[PDB]
Amino acid sequence: APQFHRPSTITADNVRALGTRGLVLATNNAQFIMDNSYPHPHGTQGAVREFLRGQAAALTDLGVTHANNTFAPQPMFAGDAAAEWLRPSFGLKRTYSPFVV
Amino acid sequence: APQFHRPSTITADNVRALGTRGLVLATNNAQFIMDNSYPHPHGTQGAVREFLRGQAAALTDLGVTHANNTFAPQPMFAGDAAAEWLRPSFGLKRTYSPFVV
Amino acid sequence: TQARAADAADDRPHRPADWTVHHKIYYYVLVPAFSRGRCCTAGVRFDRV
Repeated sequence: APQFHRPSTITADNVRALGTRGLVLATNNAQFIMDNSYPHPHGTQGAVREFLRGQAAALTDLGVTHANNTFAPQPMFAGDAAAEWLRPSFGLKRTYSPFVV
Repeated sequence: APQFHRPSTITADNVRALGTRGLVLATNNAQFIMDNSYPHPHGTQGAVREFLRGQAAALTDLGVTHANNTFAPQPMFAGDAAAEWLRPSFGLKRTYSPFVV
Repeated sequence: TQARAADAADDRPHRPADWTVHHKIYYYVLVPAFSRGRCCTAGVRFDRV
């Protein structure tokens, strides 16, 4: 589990393996004191770059848990078709309700 | 089954036997790479012609599966009736709801 | 175009004389009264359509 009061602890695997619901209360229950005798290897600005590589891979894991809720998203914009010679490519102005009962 | 990445395969018998419910998916799920080692005998413009009689004559098939649904086709206009010598030929504006429970 | 494709037509029409005049009213006049320059035609790929 990552510790959010230390700069050199937050990795990509510590954020992705932790759940999105579990990411809320883990960061809210950290320590106010920031420690500064052993820093993150890419500096103080570089640790924020590494933290955001876990949340971007977490919605793709959240999309699997909600894959039994929505459909397969058909393309949004034209120029995307296999058969472009007898029909056009449509483009979804996605006003639909993606929901599976 | 007609292969949609070679134009030398589309005939009218192969598309009319295919329903229009399934022709939505078969067009978007094909291979993007157009092939050009087997051309068409009516030209490539004639291959589009052979595709669309395959769709138009298939519209009877999607309608015959819904033959327990709509009503009898009323004569839309005058001139379409047998006995003309005392009463006219009506024309029925087909603005109704064709639906049989 | 007519209602009776059974009583078909190549030489003898179905429409009144003012019918195309009415279209000449509707196309040449009224649509420019709403256009302010912004409308244009289209040639149809009915095979694509």
